[PDB]
Amino acid sequence: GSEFSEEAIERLKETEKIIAELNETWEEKLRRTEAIRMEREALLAEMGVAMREDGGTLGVFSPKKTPHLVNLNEDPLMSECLLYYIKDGITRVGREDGERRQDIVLSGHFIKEEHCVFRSDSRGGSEAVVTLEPCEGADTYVNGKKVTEPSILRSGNRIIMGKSHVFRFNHPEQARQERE
Amino acid sequence: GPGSEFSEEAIERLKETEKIIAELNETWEEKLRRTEAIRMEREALLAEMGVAMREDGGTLGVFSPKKTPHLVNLNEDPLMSECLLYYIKDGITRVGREDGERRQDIVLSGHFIKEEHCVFRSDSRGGSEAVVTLEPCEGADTYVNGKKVTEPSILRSGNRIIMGKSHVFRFNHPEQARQE
Repeated sequence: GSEFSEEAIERLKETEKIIAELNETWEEKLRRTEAIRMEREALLAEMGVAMREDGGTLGVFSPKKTPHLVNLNEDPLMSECLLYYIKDGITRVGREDGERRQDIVLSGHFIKEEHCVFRSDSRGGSEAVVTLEPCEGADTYVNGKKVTEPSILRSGNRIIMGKSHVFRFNHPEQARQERE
Repeated sequence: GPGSEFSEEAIERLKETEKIIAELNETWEEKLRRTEAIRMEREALLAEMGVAMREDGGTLGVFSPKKTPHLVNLNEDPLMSECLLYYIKDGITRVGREDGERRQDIVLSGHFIKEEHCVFRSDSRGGSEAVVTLEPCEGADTYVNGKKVTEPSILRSGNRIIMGKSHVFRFNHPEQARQE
């Protein structure tokens, strides 16, 4: 076997490359992982927390820049959140099953497996642009009007999903611009 | 011989590299374990603070409390000064304006809020259901369910509290509601 020496040396060379690539994969992991803790540090005091004079946790401000949904349903009994985030990118709304994973899972006889998606885009670098893209078969109402095709949502819009969920869409930075 | 020793020498080096890679995998996963747990501890702090999170990728939004009395803000402006949610816990919670020297816990803007406008009192004995009364300050308009409150009055879940004939909050007591 006159080839053994080259055969061995090649594998080692490959292996030297592999290890530096294996070391990057971890350095990559740890990096996002810390950056999530950069984001999780932020939420702890981002929209913000009121405090009582005796140092009590007192409140929650709604986000000041990022678009959101406030729940309008009357009772506290909500297994749902009082406030949901429309984070930039896509937000998917629907049922628990998990044939395709939802970001906002709701209860209801009239919420479809996939119900509707929010798309959020700041391509400009300026204010985020939020569309409501309703899904086929799914009833969603903005301001009492049935929507069936993607539309730009504005601060104050009222969104009803199925028969059991009603929301105020708020876009603080959009309203900061159009009102000031 | 030497030739045979070199073969022995080189091979041990590969077995030591195999170990070094196992060690590499090992300490990286250990560092990753330690670091991800800080994030998960902040994510645990955030759950206690009432944020909703899925396992992977975290943040979803804010729950209404299911054990604490609290005010939900019904005012619709995206850029308002006040909180979306205020909690009402044991002892006193004060409502008024930020300029007045005495420190207010809950601050209401507008021309019609008095420095000291009203006080919330929650008392709980060993008997761990809060009784929440609202105490008006003199000269300060507070109406509960359309009824002017002119002296300490018990609040019940569902009550509509208006301040300065401008600020609307819904008072929830998720633990009083279960009682019935």
